[PDB]
Amino acid sequence: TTYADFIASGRTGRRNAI
Amino acid sequence: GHMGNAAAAKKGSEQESVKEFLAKAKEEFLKKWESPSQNTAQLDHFDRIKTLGTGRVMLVKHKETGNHYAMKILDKQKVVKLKQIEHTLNEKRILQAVNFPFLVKLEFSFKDNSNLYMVMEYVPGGEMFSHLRRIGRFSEPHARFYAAQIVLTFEYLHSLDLIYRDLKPENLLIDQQGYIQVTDFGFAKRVKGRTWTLCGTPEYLAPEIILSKGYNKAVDWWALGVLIYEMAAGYPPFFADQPIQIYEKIVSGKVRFPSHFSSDLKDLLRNLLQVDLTKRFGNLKNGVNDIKNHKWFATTDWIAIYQRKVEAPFIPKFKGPGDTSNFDDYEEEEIRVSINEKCGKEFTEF
Ligand SMILES: O=S(=O)(c1cccc2cnccc12)N1CCCNCC1
Repeated sequence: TTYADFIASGRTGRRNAI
Repeated sequence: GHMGNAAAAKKGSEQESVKEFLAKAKEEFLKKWESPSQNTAQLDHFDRIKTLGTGRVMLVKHKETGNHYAMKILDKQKVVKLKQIEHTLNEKRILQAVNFPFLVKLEFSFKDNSNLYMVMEYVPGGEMFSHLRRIGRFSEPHARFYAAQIVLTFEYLHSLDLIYRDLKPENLLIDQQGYIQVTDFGFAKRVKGRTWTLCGTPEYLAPEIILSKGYNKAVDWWALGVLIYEMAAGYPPFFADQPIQIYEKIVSGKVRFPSHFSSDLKDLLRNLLQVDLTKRFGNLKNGVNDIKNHKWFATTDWIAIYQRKVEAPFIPKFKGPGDTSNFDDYEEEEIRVSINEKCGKEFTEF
């Protein structure tokens, strides 16, 4: 599922600016 | 037509009242923009309590009044190393000039030999990010309550020729009444036409920020689309393992929606997450009204939101003043003030 892909992406925590 | 005479007359009057309000708001802002406030306190007026986030923001307590505040501490030498001088001075200048119920209020500011200090009201409910990740996703009425406050805030900021460029749940706090507070202006810029800076967070970047072409205030309306999507789905519309892969998806613009999204919501999001700037809501002849008048916002009373007379869907638990239980914990580095003044010339205006 899309959610599982999100979990697998590793970008589920706080995101830094570039 | 969609509106009879009565509803048509009412909407037209409301939209003229917005213009009247923004004209006065801009005159007020420009007065403080031209003549800013400085050095309205000093360090030993506060006891440092706990780090709220990471420079670094700390819960402090005013010794005289006992009031609690959130004090942002910037290391002057670090800001120079990161080429952040202009960003820091501009953030303070913006925060001392704006005034809106959903924008964090700067109560004091000052500097010493090593550091710059911005002392803001304490927003005790923690980040939206925390509550979103905690309950997974917001129901559409819940998401809309927050979204309406962002729409009004961007309408206000854009009238002052300010582009925000830093929207995301990590940068939105919840206050004791359940309303939103916007805090981070390190990436905001006052600019009337186009600008070019590559800045922001990958998931939230508009296509035209990624690509070399110039861009304008409409990037904020793209970012609102991303925020509303993430609030209602629990994850953002474009993600991947690495930012480069995220950008590729953003520029393609092929967006897919969870099956529980309403048709109204999908229609709004397709018009906000629109790669074609000639078609993106918030960028057309009708401006913000295309958003505010969209069916997904039909139940939204914009005045009542502004007046904070709508009951919030979530009220943070507050176990008393100075309670930080809605924030994560961070390691506590002691604040060190040098014998010698650092980078004095660069930070004269603070
Ligand atoms: O929560 S903060 O430390 C914070 C900042 C400014 C004012 C604040 C007021 N109250 C609590 C926390 C506050 N924060 C810093 C990192 C960026 N994301 C959210 C803002």
